[PDB]
Amino acid sequence: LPADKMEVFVNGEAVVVPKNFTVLQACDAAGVDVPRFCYHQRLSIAGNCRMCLVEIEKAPKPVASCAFPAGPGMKIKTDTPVIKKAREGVMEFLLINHPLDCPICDQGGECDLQDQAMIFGSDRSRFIEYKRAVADKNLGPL
Amino acid sequence: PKLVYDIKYFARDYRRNNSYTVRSVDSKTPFDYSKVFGSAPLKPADVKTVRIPEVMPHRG
Amino acid sequence: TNSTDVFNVHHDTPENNKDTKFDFTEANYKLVNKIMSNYPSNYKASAMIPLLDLAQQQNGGVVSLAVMNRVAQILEVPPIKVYEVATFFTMFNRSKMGKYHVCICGTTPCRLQGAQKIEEAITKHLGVGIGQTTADGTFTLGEMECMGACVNAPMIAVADYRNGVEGFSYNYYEDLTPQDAVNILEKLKKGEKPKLGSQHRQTAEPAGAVVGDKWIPSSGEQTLMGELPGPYCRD
Amino acid sequence: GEHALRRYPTGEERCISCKLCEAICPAQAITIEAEEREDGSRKTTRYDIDMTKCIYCGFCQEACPVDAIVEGPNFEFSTETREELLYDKQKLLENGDKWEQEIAANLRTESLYR
Amino acid sequence: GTEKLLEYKTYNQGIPYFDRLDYVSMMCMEHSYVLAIEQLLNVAVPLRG
Amino acid sequence: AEKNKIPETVGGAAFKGDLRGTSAVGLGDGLYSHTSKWMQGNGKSPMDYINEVEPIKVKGLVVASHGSDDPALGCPVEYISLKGTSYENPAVCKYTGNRYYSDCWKHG
Amino acid sequence: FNVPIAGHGDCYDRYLVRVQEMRESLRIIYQCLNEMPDGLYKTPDQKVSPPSRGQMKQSMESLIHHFKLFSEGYHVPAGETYRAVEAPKGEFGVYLVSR
Amino acid sequence: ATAPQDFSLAMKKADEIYSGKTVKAGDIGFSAGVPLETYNRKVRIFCPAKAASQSGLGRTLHPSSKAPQWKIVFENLSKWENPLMGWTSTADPLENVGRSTLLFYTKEEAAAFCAKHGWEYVVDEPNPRKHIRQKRYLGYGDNYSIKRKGVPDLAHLPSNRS
Amino acid sequence: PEKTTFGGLRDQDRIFTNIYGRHDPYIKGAEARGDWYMTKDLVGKGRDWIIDQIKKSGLRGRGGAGFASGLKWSFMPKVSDGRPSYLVVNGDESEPGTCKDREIMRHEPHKLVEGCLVAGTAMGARAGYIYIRGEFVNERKAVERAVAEAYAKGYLGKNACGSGVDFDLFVHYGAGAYICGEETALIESLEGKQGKPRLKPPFPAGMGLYGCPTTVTNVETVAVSPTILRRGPEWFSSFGRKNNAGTKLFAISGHVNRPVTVEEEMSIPLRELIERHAGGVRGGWDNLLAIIPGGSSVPLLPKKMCDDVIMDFDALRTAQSGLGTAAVIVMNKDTDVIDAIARLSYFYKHESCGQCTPCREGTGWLYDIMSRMRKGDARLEEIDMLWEITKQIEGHTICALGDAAAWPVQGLIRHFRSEMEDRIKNADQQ
Ligand SMILES: Cc1cc2nc3c(=O)[nH]c(=O)nc-3n(C[C@H](O)[C@H](O)[C@H](O)COP(=O)(O)O)c2cc1C
Ligand code: SF4
Ligand code: SF4
Ligand code: SF4
Ligand code: SF4
Ligand code: FES
Ligand code: FES
Ligand SMILES: [Zn+2]
Repeated sequence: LPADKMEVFVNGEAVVVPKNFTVLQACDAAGVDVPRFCYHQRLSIAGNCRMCLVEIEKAPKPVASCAFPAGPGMKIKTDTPVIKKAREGVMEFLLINHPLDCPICDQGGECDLQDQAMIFGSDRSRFIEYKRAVADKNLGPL
Repeated sequence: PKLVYDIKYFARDYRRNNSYTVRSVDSKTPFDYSKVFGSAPLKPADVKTVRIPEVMPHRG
Repeated sequence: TNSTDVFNVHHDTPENNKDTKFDFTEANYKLVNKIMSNYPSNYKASAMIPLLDLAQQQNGGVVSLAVMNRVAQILEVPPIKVYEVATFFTMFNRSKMGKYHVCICGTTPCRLQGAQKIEEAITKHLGVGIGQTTADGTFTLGEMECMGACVNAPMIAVADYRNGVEGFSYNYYEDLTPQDAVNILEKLKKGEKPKLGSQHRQTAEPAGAVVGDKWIPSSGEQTLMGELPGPYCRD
Repeated sequence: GEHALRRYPTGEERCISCKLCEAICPAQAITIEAEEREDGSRKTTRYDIDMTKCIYCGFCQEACPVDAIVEGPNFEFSTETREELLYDKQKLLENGDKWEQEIAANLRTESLYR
Repeated sequence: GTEKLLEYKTYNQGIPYFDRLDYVSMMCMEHSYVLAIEQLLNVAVPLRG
Repeated sequence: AEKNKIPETVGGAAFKGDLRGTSAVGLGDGLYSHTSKWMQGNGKSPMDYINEVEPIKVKGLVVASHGSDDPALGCPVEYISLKGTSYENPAVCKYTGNRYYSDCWKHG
Repeated sequence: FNVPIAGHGDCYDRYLVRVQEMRESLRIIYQCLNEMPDGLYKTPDQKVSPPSRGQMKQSMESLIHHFKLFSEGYHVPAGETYRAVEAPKGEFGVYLVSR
Repeated sequence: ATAPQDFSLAMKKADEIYSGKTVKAGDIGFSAGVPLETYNRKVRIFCPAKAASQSGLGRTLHPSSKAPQWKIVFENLSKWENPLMGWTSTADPLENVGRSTLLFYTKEEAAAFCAKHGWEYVVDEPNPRKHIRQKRYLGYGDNYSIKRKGVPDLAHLPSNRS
Repeated sequence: PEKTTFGGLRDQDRIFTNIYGRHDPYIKGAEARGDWYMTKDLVGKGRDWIIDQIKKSGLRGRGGAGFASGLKWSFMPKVSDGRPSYLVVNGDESEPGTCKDREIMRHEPHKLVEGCLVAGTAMGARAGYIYIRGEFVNERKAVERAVAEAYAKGYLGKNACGSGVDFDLFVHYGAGAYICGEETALIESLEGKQGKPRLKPPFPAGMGLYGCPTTVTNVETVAVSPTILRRGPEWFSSFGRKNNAGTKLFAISGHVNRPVTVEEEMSIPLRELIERHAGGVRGGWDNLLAIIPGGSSVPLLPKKMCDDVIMDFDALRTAQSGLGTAAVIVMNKDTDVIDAIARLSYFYKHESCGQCTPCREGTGWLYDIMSRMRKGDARLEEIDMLWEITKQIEGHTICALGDAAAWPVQGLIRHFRSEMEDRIKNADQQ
């Protein structure tokens, strides 16, 4: 822990990170991969998708890793069953209004949504209502 | 089917929840032959048998 | 039964399109300067909502594309920000609006005391329906959420978009039975100004309640009757 | 049996060029390449099946989400040269047209089970 | 070259290989393959199947 | 002419002046149309079939499209926005090509 | 069912064994027919088995599972196994190694 | 990065217990029995970079990744179109072997394999990926900092105005 | 104030005195009622003294949180690091059951301004903004006139009220959004962007309006603070129970003989409040299906609980509800609870800003399911699914509007599951 570097615990393993990292940054340093949709390294942090939720012993409710600053001696749990359930619920909310356009989508083999549905989601749905519909508009030749 | 309105894969996920533990065995510690042959029958009456498993595991 | 705006994108119309030009009048521009003075110079975008309200009042109740572009130019911001804010909030109307905008609250506390029947009487007498302007153009009907008038639950709110910034009023009419609502709207058609606030009582005193089509006057225990305590200091 | 591409009752091909049938093909008998059509639809500019490489497993009929590709009830399709056994989109569409009613009846019956 | 061909196919794509290994008894041949995949996958078969 | 024209979309399920996604198939042979690449005859194309079918009026701002009449014997369920749609400019089902339009947004 | 056994080992003994094996298989078939249960024929898990067609056509998660099972396939956990079955010709086994 | 704690444990343990006998470079290639002109082909040892479409880190060299990620790939050769059916035809025997099956955990392992068979190789290290946010948007708080337009000027205050 | 029994507040103990607008609400009447009395002295006594007196009074925060006002005010920075401090008064009163703040704004404008001065001095805030609902045009005009009058007599500005303190007050108004009542979303709206809440791990005391330390407090807390400093913290503490000391403005609405807004000490029995001030429930106390105690966000309570329930924070917490705002809504036996809770679900579907996935999608899902239950279209398992969805939303959202959307539905499931089952079965039966 030389000066700026601190120590954080991710899933019970010691990781030395600078003070300016967030929870997601330390989790990446620990080799743990958190599900993300809106967080991007080179873009401003948003925190809207709420798919990165992890558990901090200090915090009562799950926090978003991308926007949560890491602290000295913080213990981070990314595999607790509550986090698994929260991941599945967020995935359900993401998919309830999604169009059934996988065969006609050009993201078919490269979709984050599908892959994280398979890995961090349930295999079945309970939604029977009408989905939302949007009308597309031209953004240019490309 | 009780899975229609109750969706939880992490509770029903057996594929990714298997693990391997580690032990070390040494020749110095003697083997327990009491376990192997103490439970072995000495007379026809004491013979105990393991029945064939009727069905393979199913979720129900 | 959707309200005035069904589109979250710009719908080209002969009234509303790119060539249309909107600018603040000189007196309205003085009001613009006074509005801006309240917020720091560097953070000038803080005035977007008051300026959009002022432009709406001037333009007769419609926030057009020219209005948004003019406000964006004055605030030195990308137009998409003004588009986003004009689309987010409810009071901003981006479609043509009538002389009067009559709004009926349909939230729970109003629905218990009879907001449904109020709306039914209003839509019968006016004859158009929620989200639809009168064929004359005198009233545009709308449903809004809680208006802060729950004790006087059966209530409507009307906006005067005729005169402009000088003569715009957003008034509340409360404790109203369907016949009272019809009477208020007829008075509005004539141009006569109805009783501000609740009809049967002054404000949220313990004076009675609206049950069905009638006001049941019950007066029991009152609290602030008497002489008010006045100045006091601890020693 | 013999493969056949199908059309909607309007006459528009059911194929949407998802290319799943080519990914699931155990024998790699299907080659597909597509484009955007002028109207704007996702349609194939090429759909050829090698019937000398097909194993008639029926996996492609299983993977198709729109019932575009089906294995028809025809087993009389021997040829005198191997080139005639390299089918293409036009030939498969013609085979679908020829056997449309039988395929539709078989699919209606099969839908109950799966 | 069946064994090497299996290595280039997915698990479900390689089932038809076992049917053609023995043309007299197809079901028994594919059965062992599906049982091994089930053991590794920890998948439980319903009683009707 | 077609050899130096920019590939464009008519705009039934697209916009009138967009680029068309194109592969290089038929570029050597000299074919520049979608149907020419795969059909060598002079018969009626499936696009000609789908154009002949007329747009259908519906009530509401969203229509559920299953492609066929029976949900499990056609395209996946799709919800299409009917806002800003008319007979001349109808909404399109991407799987089937059926055209829909509604007057409800105009408060009717 | 009962195992058929002979002792000589000659060609005739194996022929007799095979005939009796046919009879034992008939007995097993009759038991299967009478005791055939009702319910699912494939595993309920849709991360290893394809969804039904109406289900893929009505649910987003089922379309995703169908697409990823008919393009990529399921991922089998790292391990090795040898599973053998009593084939008619003898013991047929597969030694499968997964990474 | 912690541990897989699965069959890979015994896999690595079998690796560290056992070892291979040293031979001169290229000698095994003769034992292989393949055409000797195969080893005239040149080898590139590289790790694929992340696809820009996806944000997963599995394919990259990351502590999350526990799979072999270093490929031996051979140079691309001539490809043509079938005159009858327009299929892509080739004469390269080694077209897909390296991409499909030649996967190694470490660059030295692939280099050892190439030197053992006699393939000349060039190792290309992946461009380093460092997950460092810029100072302007180092954290969520920085989004709503005074950095956007400076500290608010208070010359608009009525007391300061008058 | 007696520990055994609470209720029957006297006129001498009421802070809000022209709440009913029988007198001049402007400066002439305000001075005669005790407003702006000795503000020079209270402000000159220093920020520390005000903070300790507020802490001793036990004043918890009106507006829903219930968080202690003194501790929140003490979180403000003491010394400037180059960044000014701001006071923002949350006069946005969007809440389906609450009408209480509007009377204060329209009939006691000067108490709010004096409270803003006192609290800004307590937190060392140079400038203050009074956020008002855009719909409250006339109330805003009243508040603006009060501000102008206070400026005219020197109560505000440099050397405000004669003490060596400087405070400038502005009145800002929104364009209509329930979310803009949230602390961060209000700050974003006043900055000039969409009123979308900011993730809390950065806290408003650290970085707020224009990136500077800010505190958002309700009109009622700001208004009650000056008289607390005048009358005395002990007087404020006497009325309520332990940890719950002060008087609070109760707005009784719904099926009551007289709907009233009234001031009462906390820890009054709900039955006592409804029967004495509201005139009793329409058709008698016997005619009660349910009562929503704290506005629409909090779960409803059935009649049985309403018998012994006491109008307090912690007790309503024990009764699996809350006193967010003293907005008590009464429903008759005639009322269809399913339809009212469905209307609240529609409210929350309309008021979600859409920023985070769980609120934006699950609130519309909840509205759809509640709409189907209002007709009996759903199955019996749909209720359990509804509980599961409410659990999915709670805790996984940026702000508390997801929680406020989940709670009424959970209360309906918890206390009135029998009626939903009845409606579902009968529709199938008939
Ligand atoms: C969705 C939502 C809406 C809110 N609306 C209001 C409101 O209209 N008025 C209010 O005073 N507080 C409202 N709040 C509570 C805010 O946190 C408020 O600014 C704060 O609690 C005031 O703190 P106080 O209790 O110390 O006065 C709302 C909170 C949320 C999550
Ligand atoms: S491929 Fe991905 S983005 Fe496209 S429709 Fe399927 S899930 Fe949605
Ligand atoms: S039946 Fe099987 S081998 Fe033949 S084309 Fe279809 S998927 Fe390919
Ligand atoms: S035939 Fe079916 S599976 Fe094959 S590309 Fe067409 S739609 Fe896809
Ligand atoms: S909970 Fe709802 S209102 Fe709050 S930030 Fe999320 S989407 Fe917006
Ligand atoms: S990655 Fe979306 S909330 Fe953090
Ligand atoms: S619910 Fe209508 S004004 Fe409050
Ligand atoms: Zn369709």
